[PDB]
Amino acid sequence: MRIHFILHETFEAPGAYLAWAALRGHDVSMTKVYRYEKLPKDIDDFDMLILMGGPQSPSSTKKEFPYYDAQAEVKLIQKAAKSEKIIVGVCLGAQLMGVAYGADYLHSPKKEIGNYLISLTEAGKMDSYLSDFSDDLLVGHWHGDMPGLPDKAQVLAISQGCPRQIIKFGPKQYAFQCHLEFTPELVAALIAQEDDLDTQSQTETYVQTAEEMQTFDYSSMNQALYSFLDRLTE
Repeated sequence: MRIHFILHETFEAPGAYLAWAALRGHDVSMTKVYRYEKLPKDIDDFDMLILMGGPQSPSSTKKEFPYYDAQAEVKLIQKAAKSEKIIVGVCLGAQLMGVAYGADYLHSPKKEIGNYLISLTEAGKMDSYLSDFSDDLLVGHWHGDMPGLPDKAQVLAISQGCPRQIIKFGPKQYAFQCHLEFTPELVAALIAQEDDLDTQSQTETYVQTAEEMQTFDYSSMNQALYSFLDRLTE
């Protein structure tokens, strides 16, 4: 019901997570750390915590991003977990969850930017909250890194480029390295930020073109996401 977002840049938007939260009638708050907004001090003001992506890494320094405090975000995840809050972390958000749960983050075998299949693991095929995901699904991607896997965490999905797409850290604490929340306008903003998506498009296996991404139809990923959030919170 009270859902709090942590946002790390204008181009790392909540997209469909926010839309879902609006349609289902939930009570949204946000922290826009890039606006030097202060992280919540109490886990008491929210029921669920969704941390979105970001150009930073979990180890980025305040000399690079003077408003960003990865340590504080990690502690906030741990406080939240320790009270059995629902948590979801996306790209950078998924990597801070890794750190919070005892594993440091890694570089991805392949970097991925565009819309690619992810594929359920065995553990994935057994997760209640993913019932509405076909075994293979085309979803969004925009990373170079991926999350640490602590021993108690399960991988629920992989792609060809990256072996850790979705991870279950806890009974109600999930991480998506990939982006199901994309829409054409979010993807517009990401393209505007990307230096040389052109060159990377041919030089690299798993980078698509501005045109490929921009024309793509995102309604199925949004919709798969909705089924996950609905199930996670029911």
